[PDB]
Amino acid sequence: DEDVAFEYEIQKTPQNILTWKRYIEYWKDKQIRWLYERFCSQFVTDTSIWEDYIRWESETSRIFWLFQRCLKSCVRDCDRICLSYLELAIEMIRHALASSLMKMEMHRKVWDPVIKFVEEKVESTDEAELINVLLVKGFTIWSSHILERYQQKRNESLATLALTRNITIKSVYEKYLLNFNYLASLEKLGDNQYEEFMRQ
Amino acid sequence: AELEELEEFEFKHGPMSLINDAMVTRTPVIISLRNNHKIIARVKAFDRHCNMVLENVKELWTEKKGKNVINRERFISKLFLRGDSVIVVLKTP
Amino acid sequence: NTLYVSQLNEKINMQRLRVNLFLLFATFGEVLKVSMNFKKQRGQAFITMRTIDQASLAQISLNGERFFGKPLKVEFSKSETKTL
Amino acid sequence: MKFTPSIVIDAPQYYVDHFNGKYNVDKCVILRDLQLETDSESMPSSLKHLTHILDLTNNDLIMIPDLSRRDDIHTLLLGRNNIVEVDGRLLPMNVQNLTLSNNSIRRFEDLQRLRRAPRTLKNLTLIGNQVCHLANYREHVLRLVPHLETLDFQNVTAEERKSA
Amino acid sequence: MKLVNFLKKLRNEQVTIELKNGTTVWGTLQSVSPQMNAILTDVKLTLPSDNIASLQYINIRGNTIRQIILPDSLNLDSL
Amino acid sequence: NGIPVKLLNEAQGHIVSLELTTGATYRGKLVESEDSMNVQLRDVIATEPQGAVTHMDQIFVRGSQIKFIVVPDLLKNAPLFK
Amino acid sequence: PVNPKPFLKGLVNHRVGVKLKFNSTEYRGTLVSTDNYFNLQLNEAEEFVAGVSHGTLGEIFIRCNNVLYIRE
Amino acid sequence: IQVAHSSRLANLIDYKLRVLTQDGRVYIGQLMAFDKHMNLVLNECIEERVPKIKVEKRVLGLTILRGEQILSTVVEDKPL
Amino acid sequence: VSTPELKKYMDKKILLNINGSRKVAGILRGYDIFLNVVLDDAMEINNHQLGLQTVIRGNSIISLEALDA
RNA sequence: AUUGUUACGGACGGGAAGAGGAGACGUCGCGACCCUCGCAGUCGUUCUUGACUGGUCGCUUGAUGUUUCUUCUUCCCGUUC
Repeated sequence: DEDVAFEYEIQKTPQNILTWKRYIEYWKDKQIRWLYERFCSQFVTDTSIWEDYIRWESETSRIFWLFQRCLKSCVRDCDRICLSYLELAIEMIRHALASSLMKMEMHRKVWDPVIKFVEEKVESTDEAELINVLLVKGFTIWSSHILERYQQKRNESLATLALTRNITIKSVYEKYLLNFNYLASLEKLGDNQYEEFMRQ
Repeated sequence: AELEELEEFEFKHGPMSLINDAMVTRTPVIISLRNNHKIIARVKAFDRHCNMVLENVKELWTEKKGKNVINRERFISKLFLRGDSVIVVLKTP
Repeated sequence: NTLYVSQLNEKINMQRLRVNLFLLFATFGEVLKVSMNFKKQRGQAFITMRTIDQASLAQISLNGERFFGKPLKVEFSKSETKTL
Repeated sequence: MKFTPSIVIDAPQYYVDHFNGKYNVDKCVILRDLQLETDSESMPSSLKHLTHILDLTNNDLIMIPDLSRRDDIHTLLLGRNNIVEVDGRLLPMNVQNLTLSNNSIRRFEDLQRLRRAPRTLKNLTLIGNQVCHLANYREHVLRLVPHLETLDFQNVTAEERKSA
Repeated sequence: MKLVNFLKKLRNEQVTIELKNGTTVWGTLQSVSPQMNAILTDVKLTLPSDNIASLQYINIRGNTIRQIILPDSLNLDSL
Repeated sequence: NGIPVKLLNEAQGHIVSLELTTGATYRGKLVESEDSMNVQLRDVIATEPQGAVTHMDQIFVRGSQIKFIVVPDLLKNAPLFK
Repeated sequence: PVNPKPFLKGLVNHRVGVKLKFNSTEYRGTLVSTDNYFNLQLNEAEEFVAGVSHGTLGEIFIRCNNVLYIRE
Repeated sequence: IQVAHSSRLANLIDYKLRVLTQDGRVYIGQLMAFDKHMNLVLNECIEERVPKIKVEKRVLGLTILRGEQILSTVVEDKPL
Repeated sequence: VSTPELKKYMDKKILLNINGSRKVAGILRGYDIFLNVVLDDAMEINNHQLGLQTVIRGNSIISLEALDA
């Protein structure tokens, strides 16, 4: 067969991702998948390679697996990856975001975007988002964390909103802070006690 | 704008009017060509220079050497026939 | 780099001769010169090579080699070529 | 090393041989001193890119291997090789200008693949081997390979043909 | 206004075209121009029934292409 | 503007061969060049595909029906490109 | 005095005769309308292939580039 | 035959291209220049005839090709 | 737009060779940008005369040898 | 300290022989009794610069595009069933 030859080529000497290309790009499909993945496992732990693998894989489960693989060994293009994770989450959103963060902790815009999903939440896509939120909550919750990580005032507000969907926001405000503390107290209360807290 | 815009209604008044009508209300038409050809199809789109798009394209031509007539046929659909080759088109009842 | 040939068969045609030369000189190294510049024939041909070593080798080996009846007199060029 | 696809890919196909055609390929890092001990395998990697002038000289090629269409390797240079026998049905019409100098063609019967040349090989030269030293070798060549115009730089004349 | 516009919008799709010589040649459209200067990536040829004598790449001029086929079965032009 | 046209203009006073739709291959001097590819020649030979070759004093050729126009090897890189 | 386009205009809603170079066939029908590029549209069209008719077509359209002439 | 995924006429300048004409005579040559009508200046023209079986050869021109009668150019092999 | 240089060929007899194997001949009187050559003679090919002056269309004038250099 | 896109046994082929494909026009090749004599050709004019560029004869059955007219038998060599 033609596979044996390919294998031999791969073995004899490394040609700077040439053998891999020969294996995968000529076939691609199953065979190609088998090849490229194997190659990845063997030697190269590059970002581009990972991306390629992911593309090849591209169902939801498969995508997730690909993402996981990418996450395993990825130093240079971490921020970029994080975006991908976030996207995946949106389509396990909160979870995805968390994963992205873990991969590459620069990332203010991304954080803001993530928050805005929370705001929106407060059809399939929507469902996915909801699921992600739920996951985050379970983990905790996630949105709040993201906000904290992340303009600051805006983030705080977002967190508060998420909590309401408010208490969390109040807490954050208090932490930041006397007025803030009072606000937090009020949120917590949310009658006389609440009023008192607000006053404080 | 107006120099090109006034040319839009020039199809429906002049010799393209019939073809426009055909396009509007899809009906079969007999299309001839240069090197011994007869095509039959129904109209769908239209432009300035007779570059038409059709449906249910039945082709009838000859590839017979030595003066023997052979009518070969094959179904084509959703073409893009350029205006330089189109000679005669006509709306049949 | 260049090697000035001499004492060869003038009766053979130009293009053909050039081709023959190319065929001959491919064993030593990469022949840079595609066609002859003089256009006089009768031995006078400058075989331009990429490497000097290759040229040297050619000079060594093909000195008085049978090419179209007569023995070719190999020798190093006086001036450097326009391409080199 | 062995003639693989990767090697072929690597090869410098930039500087075209300006005598005829285009793309004078030199397989591996350099076909001149590549040291291809086995037969020319993985010929499909080139895929009939380009006279072509696939200069595979200064190698250790045991047998001449081809795999392409009628216009793919006219000016093939296999100089200073160990060519024992070069029988094949792939390169029928293409290979006219065959530079097979300093080969290991021993017997006249070894050239029987090239012989019966009316259909077997449309053109072929061959020279500078052990078979050239044999008695009545040129004549034999003339008899068998009529398509051989230039026999070791000197042409196959009418008189010669008559003699053979 | 024009139906070259339609052609322009199509990208990465196989289409047969019968030339003045008379060959059915399926290929990808690539960067289509306002002058109909097509470019095909993979193609099947018949040099003067269709005999197989195919080459890979080719650059087409717009004056030759009289008919085009199989972009995709859908009609949309105005935007 | 057209680079080929420019090239043609540059090559004024050079031996330029020609070929038409019918295939009549000429070879002589170039007199003048324009935006439309209108060529005029001097001391122009004529070797047609039919057989009856001739030697003509002058000729003018219409641009639309020319198949190709020959140029020598001198004006290749300089001084037209950059 | 009498120019071409005005003549053409005049000849509307009247019999017209037209011929082609490639596949010489005389088309006979009554003219409908024309444009700046001299394309044609006929009614009651009879496709006379060198005298003998192929079939009565009816309402037809003709491109300019092929047309040889316009007659009665 | 090796040729990379080129986009437009500008990216494929200075390459050995085949060219086909209306009558059916095959050409070869390196593409030097560009124009509105694709009047592609060939570096060296080896024209080929096929009678109305087998292809012939010529070697007269190093031509400026005109764009009226060209059918479709084809890439042969890259230089250098 | 650009005028063809036919002022050189004024008042000189020209042996034309138009499309479709027809050798017409006549002296040049007037010219233009479209190449509609207004010439004042017409003798067809052996030889016989058919009308004096003849204005010709630009598309159907391929080759034109000047008799007087 | 610019680039891109959009809008305005039977068959087939080749070679040879016998019996009832040929002539023109050019365009590139195998031989040479010829020419010509060398490392990057000829001449005008002035102490260094401007112009112009493999030829001829056989083929003793070399290749090839227009353009007019009108196959059978035998042997040898390859492919296929």
